[PDB]
Amino acid sequence: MQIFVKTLTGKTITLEVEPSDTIENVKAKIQDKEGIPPDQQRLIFAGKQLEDGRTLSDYNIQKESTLHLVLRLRGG
Repeated sequence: MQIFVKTLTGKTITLEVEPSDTIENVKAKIQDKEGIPPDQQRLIFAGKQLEDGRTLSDYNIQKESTLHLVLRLRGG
């Protein structure tokens, strides 16, 4: 699905991929396109963070509808 990804800088990004894809797979399309090692980035979703491995579908989301995610910076 077209998962939305908004950054604190407003930089929006759209990734079209089957929710069964892994999480580290997504962070990949980002890390390369932004060149920001996930180390200095932490994702926030509904008050919970995403763990490595496992997929979005495999996690069994409740709404399974439009998934909204927002990337955050490390430190400040």
